[PDB]
Amino acid sequence: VSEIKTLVTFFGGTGDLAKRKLYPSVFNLYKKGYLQKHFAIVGTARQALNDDEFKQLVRDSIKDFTDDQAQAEAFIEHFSYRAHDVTDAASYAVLKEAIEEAADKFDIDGNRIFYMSVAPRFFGTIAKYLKSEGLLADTGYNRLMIEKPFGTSYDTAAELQNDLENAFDDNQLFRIDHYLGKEMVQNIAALRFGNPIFDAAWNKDYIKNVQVTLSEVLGVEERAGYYDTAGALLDMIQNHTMQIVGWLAMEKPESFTDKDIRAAKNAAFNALKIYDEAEVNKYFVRAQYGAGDSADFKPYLEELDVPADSKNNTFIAGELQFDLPRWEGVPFYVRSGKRLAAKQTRVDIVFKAGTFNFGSEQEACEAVLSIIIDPKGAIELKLNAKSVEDAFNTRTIDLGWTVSDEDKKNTPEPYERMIHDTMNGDGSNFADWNGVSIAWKFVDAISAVYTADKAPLETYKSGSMGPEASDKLLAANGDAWVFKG
Amino acid sequence: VSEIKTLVTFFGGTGDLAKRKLYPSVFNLYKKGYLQKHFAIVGTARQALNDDEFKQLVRDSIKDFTDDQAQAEAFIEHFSYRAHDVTDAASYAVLKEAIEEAADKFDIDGNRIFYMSVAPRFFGTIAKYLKSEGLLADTGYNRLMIEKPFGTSYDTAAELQNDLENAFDDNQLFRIDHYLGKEMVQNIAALRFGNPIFDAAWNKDYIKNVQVTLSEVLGVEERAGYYDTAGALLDMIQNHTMQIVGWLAMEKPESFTDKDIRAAKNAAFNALKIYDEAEVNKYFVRAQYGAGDSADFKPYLEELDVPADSKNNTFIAGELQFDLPRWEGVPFYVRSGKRLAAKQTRVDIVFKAGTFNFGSEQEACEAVLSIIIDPKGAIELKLNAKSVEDAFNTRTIDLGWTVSDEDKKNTPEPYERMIHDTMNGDGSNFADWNGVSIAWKFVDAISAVYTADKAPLETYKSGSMGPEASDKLLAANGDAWVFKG
Ligand SMILES: O=P(O)(O)OC[C@H]1O[C@@H](O)[C@H](O)[C@@H](O)[C@@H]1O
Ligand SMILES: O=P(O)(O)OC[C@H]1O[C@@H](O)[C@H](O)[C@@H](O)[C@@H]1O
Ligand SMILES: [Ca+2]
Ligand SMILES: [Ca+2]
Repeated sequence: VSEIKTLVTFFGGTGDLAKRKLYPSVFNLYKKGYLQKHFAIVGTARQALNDDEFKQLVRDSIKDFTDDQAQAEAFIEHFSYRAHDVTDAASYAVLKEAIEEAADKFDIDGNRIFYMSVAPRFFGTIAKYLKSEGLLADTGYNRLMIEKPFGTSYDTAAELQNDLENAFDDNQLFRIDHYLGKEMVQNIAALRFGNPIFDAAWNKDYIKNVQVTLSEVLGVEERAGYYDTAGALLDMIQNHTMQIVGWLAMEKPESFTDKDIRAAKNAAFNALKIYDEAEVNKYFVRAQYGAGDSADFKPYLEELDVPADSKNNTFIAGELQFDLPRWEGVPFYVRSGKRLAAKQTRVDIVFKAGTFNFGSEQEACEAVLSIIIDPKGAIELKLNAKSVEDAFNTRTIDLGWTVSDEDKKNTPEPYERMIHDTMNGDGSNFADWNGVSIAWKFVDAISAVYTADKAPLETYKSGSMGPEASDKLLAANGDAWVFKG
Repeated sequence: VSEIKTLVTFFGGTGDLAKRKLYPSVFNLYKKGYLQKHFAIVGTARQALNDDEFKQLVRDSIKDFTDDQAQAEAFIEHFSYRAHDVTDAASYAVLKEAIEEAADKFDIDGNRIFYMSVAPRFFGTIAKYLKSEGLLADTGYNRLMIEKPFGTSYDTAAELQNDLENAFDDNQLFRIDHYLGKEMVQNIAALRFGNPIFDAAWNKDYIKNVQVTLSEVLGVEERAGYYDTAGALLDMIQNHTMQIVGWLAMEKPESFTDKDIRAAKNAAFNALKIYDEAEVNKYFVRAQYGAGDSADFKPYLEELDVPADSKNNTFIAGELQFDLPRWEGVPFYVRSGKRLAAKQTRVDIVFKAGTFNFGSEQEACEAVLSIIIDPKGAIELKLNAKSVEDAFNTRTIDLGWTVSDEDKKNTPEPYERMIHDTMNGDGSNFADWNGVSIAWKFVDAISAVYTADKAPLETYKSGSMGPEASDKLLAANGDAWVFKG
């Protein structure tokens, strides 16, 4: 294929994410013939390590991904390490050395990507010294990959944006969101724009409501310390859920270039309504899991590191409103929580019921287009047909499709897609500042209420699909969650 | 259920159709609790038979449909026979007797259905004497069920219509067409009108072309004598194919009453264009099967009773044009032939390809909605999605649905539907005069050409899906048959 000439620097190169997801993803791009001669990977962290010692760390990361050892050993020759304190300007000179040493050794003309798998407080500092200490390439491109999370509130997000803006341009900033890097999610645009019958129907005159579901069957497990302060609201809703909503709510672009794609998404984001105390209580529902029917499924308050008086949300559900001609009055429902009935990430477009009177007892019901993203990709379409009865009557049938095994292990995991796309300069599957600022303003209004506790905290049994309020929320507009479990 | 009080008279009550399809169908309506006390079945034909002897004929017809013998014996008590010459006015008095004897015995107030399973030349005569010899009920309803065929040309059809019009009103005349009585065919209206996304797309701005396919894998087998003069044109195209096209081409009705349904269909029929010699050659293709790759699959000219110089068509394919705003320029392709690749009766709505440029190598292709009627009902929908590749690209996926076993043997066979519908006065699944006259005018223009041999007779190997001209026909408008075999 066309060789990808690039140099990647991994900050936090000894961390678990680097070992478990980053290196294997890079290794695959080598296996697929993208990365060949002209490429180098410089790892960096606070721990001391020999170039010999680092290579073994990488050798371990890809052990399970290795078929031909000679192939692995060849890939590993492109790796170098350097111990480094990110808060020390003088220490960056050592890092610049390793980077330029690599650029010479493999003959790479610029094209540098800086990945930051470090704690969120080091983001601004690092970005600053890459520019001032001369690490940015004078030729080719310079791109920065910012890990999750990009702020914890609009204010902190804006600060980060400002710090980063001091060394890079917005189009060089690649904010990570693994959900946006999921193959099935990228099908949304193809299904809509690729088929006129759906394209011309993606509006208020055809849709009754839209549903986004990021259901998890796991509890807090071990990340309770950090989670208790974030909750489902900032952990799944603010980031993953809002960005999926962006692909669904967006206007029709003028082209499929990332520039127009974002213009189309931002048009919708700029129309999203921000709620006040009263609206939050009416449109949103927060809850936390209690014990299920199994003693093994203990309540949230009994999890390790969780404070006994915690009013944190392990589940969130609510209605979104877009003040756009296209979505005038159409409800966008979203939900995400832990200890639910099943692991599932899906989108459900509920079309309006037809008004053609068939004279029958059972008249036409609402059609549904479902796009299952996790655990396994699948596309279903519920349509109205005739019942197998004597007197003419209608019923709903489900047409379905599921990814083949050929499709499955041939599909690129999110981290590979993101790294690959950054190397190609394609920001199509990445969130931009405008999208992130709006999502933060949306979530902040809600959090303020919760923080002040001017809204109730519901409860639900571990194993259900949420509290009953979640159902009542939709019933008010005459709707119901498609996925029941 | 609500009891159906009716009296049915079967002309040709000793024939094969009566034994194989008519009586079992009636028996089912008894089994389903529709026919109870107030109903009688008077058989009639030219052969002499005791009421005892006739009952055994019926006892045989339903043998394979009998579970509880006591149930069968109870059904059989409603049957009576009378030998009768249909060309003898004086003989009708004997028939009137049996009918009134039955009306008294089971207490039936009129509601008479007269079924004619006799040779087409007796149709007019019979109808005449039912009125003049006083067999029509003075109360309730009087309906006549005319078997296939209703004429062999427009002229002969019109004559039949005139003769029948002398004793009945058009709405009392139920013309038989078992294809229109097929469960899946009746789904067409539900899929279209029942789902707005399809309803608003059933026009020229969305559809590229429509395909109707009545494929048969059998050859002439034994009915070669009658077939050699009819061909696929009058055997499958004129009747079955045109009526399925009627459900597809029809306008949106003002209600689902049979009156409006027909008004909607007739609106399309009245717009169907009739071809001249030149147009027939361009838009239609006729052919007859030769030997396949198997010696066992002998050519048409080697079939029993087929003349060695026969220029008869065992296969027909062509393009239909409707001069209606709704279908302006949209081609309706139809095909039917013997000795083809597989037994199949389906409809394929080919939607236009989208023009949204994805920047990809493979741009959006045309979506397809397929409704499989025979051998087993199924609904498929080909949509555009994203390919499992690295660079963004589209591909076509097939979403499918198939009738369950629960649905299958629970579904009413065509003859049961037709008889039942006639008892209910529902002409929705029946062709009317306007539809039949147009189909005849359409086919006559074509036959005139063939009869004069001013068009070529193609050939095809037994087992293919037709001659190559069939493909070229669609290629001209940039189309292709969806079903390949
Ligand atoms: O479906 P996936 O990719 O496992 O995503 C779920 C995970 O998404 C991550 O973003 C959250 O931090 C985790 O808490 C969560 O479990
Ligand atoms: O699909 P079906 O109902 O068997 O229909 C096919 C038959 O239809 C009948 O109308 C024709 O006279 C037969 O020649 C033909 O074989
Ligand atoms: Ca409301
Ligand atoms: Ca043409």
